[PDB]
Amino acid sequence: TLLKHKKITIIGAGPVGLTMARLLQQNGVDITVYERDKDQDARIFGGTLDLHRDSGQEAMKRAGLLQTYYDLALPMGVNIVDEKGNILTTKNVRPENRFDNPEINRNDLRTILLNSLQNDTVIWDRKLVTLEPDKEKWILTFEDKSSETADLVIIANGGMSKVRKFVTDTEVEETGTFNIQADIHQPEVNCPGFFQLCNGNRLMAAHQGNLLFANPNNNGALHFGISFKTPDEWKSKTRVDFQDRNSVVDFLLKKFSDWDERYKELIRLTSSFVGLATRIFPLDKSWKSKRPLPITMIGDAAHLMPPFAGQGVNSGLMDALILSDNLTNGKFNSIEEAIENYEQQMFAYGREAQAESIINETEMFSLDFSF
Ligand SMILES: Cc1cc2nc3c(=O)[nH]c(=O)nc-3n(C[C@H](O)[C@H](O)[C@H](O)COP(=O)(O)OP(=O)(O)OC[C@H]3O[C@@H](n4cnc5c(N)ncnc54)[C@H](O)[C@@H]3O)c2cc1C
Repeated sequence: TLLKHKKITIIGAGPVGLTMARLLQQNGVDITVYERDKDQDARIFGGTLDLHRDSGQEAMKRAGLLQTYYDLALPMGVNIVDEKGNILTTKNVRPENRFDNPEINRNDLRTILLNSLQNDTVIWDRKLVTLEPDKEKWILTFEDKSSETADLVIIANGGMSKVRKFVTDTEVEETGTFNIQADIHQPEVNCPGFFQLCNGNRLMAAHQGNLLFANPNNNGALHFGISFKTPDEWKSKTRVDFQDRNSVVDFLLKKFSDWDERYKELIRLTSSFVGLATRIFPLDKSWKSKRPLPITMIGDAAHLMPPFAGQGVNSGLMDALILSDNLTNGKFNSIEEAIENYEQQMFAYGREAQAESIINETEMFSLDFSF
């Protein structure tokens, strides 16, 4: 009854926003999702996601999508490999644990979520630019100069959201590490040396402060990421131009001088690199207790943190579960109280996850680290 005759708008059709949409809409709420991506066919760059039983999988179950997730997810082994290609540990998958946290492609996840929504729930090509309250409703203005209205706004548009003002003025901060990601499509053909070294398992390696993570089978592509402490020179002078492949390759081949040729080949064979400083949206300061209209935040928009904890999507999916529950479970007598309780709970597990992620980051990039 809280949401009677209420138009709810979710900003962002990432995993968290689509899951929030589903959890509300299945209860007959009036939901719209605004997504900047041009259309549903847009390729989502990055690695695979794994849903944990007590958070992400619980959200999928509550949404009716757990078996669909299992159908499309792949259980993956993991090898810890030294810089010379020697496997130090092979942690293959046990049929016992195949459903513990199988890896799902990000586009596959978006599709099962989209398929669970009514048609035309997501409005594509809508990059929200301004969000200001008018009367008792929010005014949403998009890059394409269109405008829309809503009674409640849930911000789920990622860690770099520019529309957080009415919730908090806290700013994103860099943590001191940097990540470079890329894909090699059809790796069996195009990087056979490294693909064979992976041996059908995810690969992790750490050397001289440089971490390499790779997944040889993300829907026909090998995805890899190289992470390190941000060079201090970058702080003032830019040394690597991430629009110039050859600039990136020259830097990485320098860093990877001591590594086996199969790793150097992987770098030489990548057509395009994506470089990003690790960031956090810290939960140190409380959010604003006075807001002009109902608004809150979920996912990375709420608690962006370094991904080396394996945290990330599962916290966001718990946000959607708790916020959706609060809004539909009859326990609260206003939207504001339902939101405030959600934020209370999220700050709790969010602060915990952020603290673990910073510890792990400090440990993983120390020169003594060994997995
Ligand atoms: C290098 C790296 C590796 C990671 N690895 C993992 C991992 O292994 N496991 C894990 O669980 N997590 C991982 N994470 C984190 C995980 O990807 C995020 O937690 C997760 O994607 C957050 O989902 P979200 O829906 O909050 O935001 P996002 O996935 O960022 O989705 C936000 C959506 O909003 C859209 N959007 C943005 N701005 C606007 C706008 N103005 N208007 C409209 N729409 C907009 C975006 O296009 C996008 O669709 C990793 C993160 C990084 C950076």
